[PDB]
Amino acid sequence: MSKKSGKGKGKNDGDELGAEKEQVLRTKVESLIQRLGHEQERADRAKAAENELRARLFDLDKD
Amino acid sequence: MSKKSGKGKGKNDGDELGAEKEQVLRTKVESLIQRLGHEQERADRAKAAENELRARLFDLDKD
Amino acid sequence: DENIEKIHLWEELGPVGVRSIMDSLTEIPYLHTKSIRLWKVKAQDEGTRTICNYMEKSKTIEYLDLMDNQVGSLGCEFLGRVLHPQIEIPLLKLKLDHNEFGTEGLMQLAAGLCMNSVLEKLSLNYCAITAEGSKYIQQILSFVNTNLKKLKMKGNLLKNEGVHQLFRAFKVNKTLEKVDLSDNQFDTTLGDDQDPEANPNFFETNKDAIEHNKQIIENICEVLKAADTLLYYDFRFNNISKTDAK
Amino acid sequence: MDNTGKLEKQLVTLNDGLPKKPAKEIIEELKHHLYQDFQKFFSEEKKQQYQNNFALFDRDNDKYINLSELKELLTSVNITFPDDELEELYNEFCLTSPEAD
Repeated sequence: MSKKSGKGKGKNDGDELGAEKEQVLRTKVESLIQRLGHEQERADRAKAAENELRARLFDLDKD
Repeated sequence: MSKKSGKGKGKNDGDELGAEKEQVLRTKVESLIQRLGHEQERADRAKAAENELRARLFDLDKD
Repeated sequence: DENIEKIHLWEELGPVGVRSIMDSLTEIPYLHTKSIRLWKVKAQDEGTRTICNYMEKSKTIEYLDLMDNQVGSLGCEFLGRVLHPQIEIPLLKLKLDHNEFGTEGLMQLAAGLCMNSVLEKLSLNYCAITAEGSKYIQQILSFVNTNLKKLKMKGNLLKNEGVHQLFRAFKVNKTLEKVDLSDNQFDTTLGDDQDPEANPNFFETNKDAIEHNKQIIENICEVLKAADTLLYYDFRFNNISKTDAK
Repeated sequence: MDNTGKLEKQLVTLNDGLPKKPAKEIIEELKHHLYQDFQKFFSEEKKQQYQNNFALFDRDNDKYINLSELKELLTSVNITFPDDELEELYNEFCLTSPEAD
């Protein structure tokens, strides 16, 4: 059995905290990239909708 | 002052690289957050412009 | 060793994140927080349900600002459940501007919140409050027993009849102070057919619009004159004709 | 020591947790809870009859009924009220409608 053999070797605490911080930063960067893409799509759709409502003015114009 | 007496002290190359990577990640996060703010502002402004277009117009209709 | 009295988060929490945070709040009997401001954290329906649950559990929060949290009609029904006078939570201010729960969400709220006595001020700008949303606004405003201050529906779609119903409520309202219906498409203008050569029968065709504009303006005048407490009005971004404005 | 002092009468100052909210909401739970209370008093059958009677006696159908029509509906549905109390309550709720007749 490996009950008491929980030897917590002296892993580099600085290295571990740096790795955790880098992982958190990468996760935040990817989340921000996804949010920026979502907001860019929303802005593109909103700009298209504004233009196409100016065109709906122009739509009645065409009618 | 002018000479090149820059003796190459053996500093912690790994720590320097880690600090550089962390600074780059922070700068990229700041840029991504600023771009996300710009995109959200653009989406909200386009939404408001679309609302005003659907709201007021009616001059073309009456004409 | 300090207590988080105003949990103000402006990052994307999503429905799952909002539910997780709010349910951790529920599981920890933490009654010190007095505000929760989720600015586009995407509380959504599940997050709103969890928030209602923990608000019912705790009854200490007082300043809720769920802006751009994607609160819908089911979230509004849960809010009505939680804020029912049977719950009596102390939430002073409620903000949901740009939260497109709609007037259907307004009904879901009023299901139990029709005659509640909590909010400091209700903001629903760009919430898609329609004319029947103005009907709910009338339900709220026509009440005399009153301890709120500001109800804002700016950027909504109240329009002529929306303002008509809101002023019908104002006629009885005696304590409300501030109201912002700007950007609500309040169009008192009759159009652009005022050139005598342009339209021989313009008046014949638009007498109905003229009468409706006159009625709305008369109601506005009456409410302004008799509003001892109602002393703050925002009719900006509206197509109010020059004669009506004068 | 020596058991000196002291008894002070506790005059409760009116500065403890008043409703933080001014002029549209916090007085409304009284009537909302009254609404929830009558729900046990009344069966749904008579509500429609009383709504019909209100419509009958509200000639202009504007949700507002004058004192005369109010007393007419009172007599119709057996609302035995003194003139004083009837007019008192009618004006009490009319003051809530200063711009409504």
